Amino acid sequence: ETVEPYKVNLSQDLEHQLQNVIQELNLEIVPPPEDPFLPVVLNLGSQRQNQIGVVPWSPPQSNWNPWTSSNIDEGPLAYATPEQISMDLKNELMYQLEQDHDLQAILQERELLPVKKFESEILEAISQNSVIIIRGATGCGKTTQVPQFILDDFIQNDRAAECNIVVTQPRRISAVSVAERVAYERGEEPGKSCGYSVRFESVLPRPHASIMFCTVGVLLRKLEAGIRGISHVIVDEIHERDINTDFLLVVLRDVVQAYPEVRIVLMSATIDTSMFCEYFFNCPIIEVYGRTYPVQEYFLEDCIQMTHFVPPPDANCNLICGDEYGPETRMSMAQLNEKETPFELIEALLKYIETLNVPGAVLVFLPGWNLIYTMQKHLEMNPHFGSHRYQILPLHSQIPREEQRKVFDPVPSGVTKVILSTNIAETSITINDVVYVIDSCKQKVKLFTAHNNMTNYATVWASKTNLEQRKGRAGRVRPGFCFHLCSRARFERLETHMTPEMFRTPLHEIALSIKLLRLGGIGQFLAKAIEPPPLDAVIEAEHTLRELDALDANDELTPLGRILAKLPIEPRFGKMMIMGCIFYVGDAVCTISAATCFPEPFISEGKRLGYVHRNFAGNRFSDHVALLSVFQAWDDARMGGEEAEIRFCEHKRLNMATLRMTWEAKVQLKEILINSGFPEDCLLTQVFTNTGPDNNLDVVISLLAFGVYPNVCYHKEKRKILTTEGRNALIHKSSVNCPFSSQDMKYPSPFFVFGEKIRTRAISAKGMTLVTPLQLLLFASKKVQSDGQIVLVDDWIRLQISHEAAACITALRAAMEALVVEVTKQPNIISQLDPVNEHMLNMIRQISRPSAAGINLMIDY
Ligand SMILES: Nc1ncnc2c1ncn2[C@@H]1O[C@H](COP(=O)(O)OP(=O)(O)O)[C@@H](O)[C@H]1O
Ligand SMILES: [Mg+2]
Repeated sequence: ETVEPYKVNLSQDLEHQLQNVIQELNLEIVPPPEDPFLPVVLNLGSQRQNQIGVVPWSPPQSNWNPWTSSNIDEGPLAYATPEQISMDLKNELMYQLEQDHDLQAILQERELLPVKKFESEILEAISQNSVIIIRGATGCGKTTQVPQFILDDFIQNDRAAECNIVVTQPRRISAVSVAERVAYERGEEPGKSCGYSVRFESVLPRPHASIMFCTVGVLLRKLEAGIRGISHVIVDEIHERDINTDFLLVVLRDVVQAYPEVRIVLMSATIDTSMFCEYFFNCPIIEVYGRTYPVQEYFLEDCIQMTHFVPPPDANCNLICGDEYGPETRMSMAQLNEKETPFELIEALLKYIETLNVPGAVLVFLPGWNLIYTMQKHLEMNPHFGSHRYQILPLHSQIPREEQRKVFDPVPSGVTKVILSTNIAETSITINDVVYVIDSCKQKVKLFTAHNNMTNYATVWASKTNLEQRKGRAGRVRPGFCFHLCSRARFERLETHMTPEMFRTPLHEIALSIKLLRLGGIGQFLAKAIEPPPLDAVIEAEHTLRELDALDANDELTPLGRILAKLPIEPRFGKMMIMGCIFYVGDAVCTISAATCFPEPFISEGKRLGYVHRNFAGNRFSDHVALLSVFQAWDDARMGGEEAEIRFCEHKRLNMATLRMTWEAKVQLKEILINSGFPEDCLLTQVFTNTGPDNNLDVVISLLAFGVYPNVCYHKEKRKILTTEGRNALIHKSSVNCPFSSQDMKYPSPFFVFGEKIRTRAISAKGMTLVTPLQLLLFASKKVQSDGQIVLVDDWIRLQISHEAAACITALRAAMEALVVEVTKQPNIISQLDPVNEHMLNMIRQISRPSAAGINLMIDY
């Protein structure tokens, strides 16, 4: 079935050098076996424990900026008394209201919002109780108004200086957009009374009488200092059950016991909030409601029948169909695959909607950007859905806020607004003048399985709660309609609620947070959660952090673990960054790491890459080198001003926003290493060639192999690769390593590390970089067994290599790990390392070279 052992052509000069270094370091060499039926394993090999602790809290004061977490000295507000600040801010606001007519008009829109009438009740509830829950339908105005109500209360009652609100949002798009919206509602830009703080981007508001919208991750990273100088904490959209939100509620519950002066406000959609109420000591529930219209529901049976639709040529619920429908309806529906969504039926539904002769927008719920793009392309093919008749606007996370705000804009009468949206438009935002809803009844979820390291962006069935919420979006302006694209049988076999993220998400990052914040045991703390995670996930987290040496045997945070907890990326990439610093390639490795948090900068449109994009790869057969190369080129082109940058990006077909955000992310990652004590000169930008000899890039590739482990694969032919599991898989179309057409690629090595192992119809390897066999042994393997002439790597691939070489390379890995520990104890030692460590690093540098494994990337053969 599987392939023969790969020939590894290693020179004796290098084989000796390896043995000499291992001699010099005096590392324990696992000797060869006597009989070849004895596979010998070449692999080689504290503070006191806590119990529990609470995050400290303190209220706002005048000489303290809670967003920058520092004193105010230089400014005039260092001495300024609270009363002065309060009165000045009040007078400023009063003057603005009487002068600005556009602001008056905006305030008048605010007063018509359903939540307005509950202003008094909400404010009293907050003042009387440490914790409250505000429950109400989506579109009432919980998110935008409640923080303002609270702030304007403190302003207008001459105590503006005692008000600092933190507002948490599950999404990045929400934290930014809400801040922009609230600012506009107060006649400001973000920076004055409102601000935002997400990962790798922030606009901090003023120190006094200010609202800070943020993601939960940002807030948690700041809590090691404490919740210093905050009057209110608003946790929004709790019903979505974001894992970080659920986690925060655990922390906040401990806070309100020890510090009952703080105010917590939980805000929720129309769901059963018993859980949350009971969790927070039977806190009050303030109900919020407004204008609602009855919405007529339809299902796939109904939709097919009234459109007379006919398609092309769990159990299948499209086979099941009641006998109060036509024979054509049964026959037609039975041809539809449930695992697909019927794009042509949606097209038909749009055409049916305009025969009703009632003008209004159509909100179409689709799982991900792919099915939005596919639906969008489908429509614009047909001339009927053109500029004269239709305004088709996509709404997902990965488009500029320029285009996102267009969904709220009105349209000329005669044109119908169609929004192709994700679940963002389910409970988090409310698009206006929506009369019709087409619902796919799907969700998009990350399902990660640790055993095989498989990522699945799975399209899954939504809950009854989801379908009811999506149905509710149609009836805010007038009686609406909702077209569910699931069978009436399927509806019955839907779960009532989605699985919360706490049940199905890796917990290693939350585990690091727990230890950073000194909240006690990982298992102990997560047991107190509203709905605790499964045991295996906790064990998996503990296992992951032990492998990295983030935790010691006592499960206490090591110096290395402290750095990984501070870095807002995957811990494994954090460690790779640290290794990069040791090798003086920290900038490149920080660039690689940053880019994992954002979309691909290449605008490929889901196709194979063209000439321009592939050239960036050089002769390295690497998507990561391509990334680094576009950053080198982009940074050069950016020298000549903003317009020169734009032209470069749209000439090279690059997403300029992605490159900018990634750069800024890199700067902040570097910032945190500097503070942790890493020297400046191991994090400098370093020019590199992607074609010629370059040992700096060699090391990056070696370090990349560590980061993405255990994503390794072996090329057979065309696009077929073998995974770690043993199963076969495809090269992703995006890759520079994907054959452009017929001409097969002559890879100098069959081994590739890669970013994601994606589950779809088949196993796909995305973001692929070629590595040599030596790099495989060094950084892209845990377990290796030698019989004398053949080596077995992680019980999936075999190599024909010297025993001594394999054991020496495995010893280097152990030596490097030992140094990483020593370095994290005292990071500044990389400035001047003793000769023996430099000898170890130099040998790894040599092993990272293509020529080390008898490869020459110059001669394409
Ligand atoms: N960017 C925006 N443009 C136009 N209207 C908006 C925008 N953001 C929010 N709104 C409107 O503000 C109102 C309240 O929305 P929001 O505060 O998000 O409600 P909730 O969180 O209670 O569901 C709604 O009518 C919504 O359409
Ligand atoms: Mg809301």
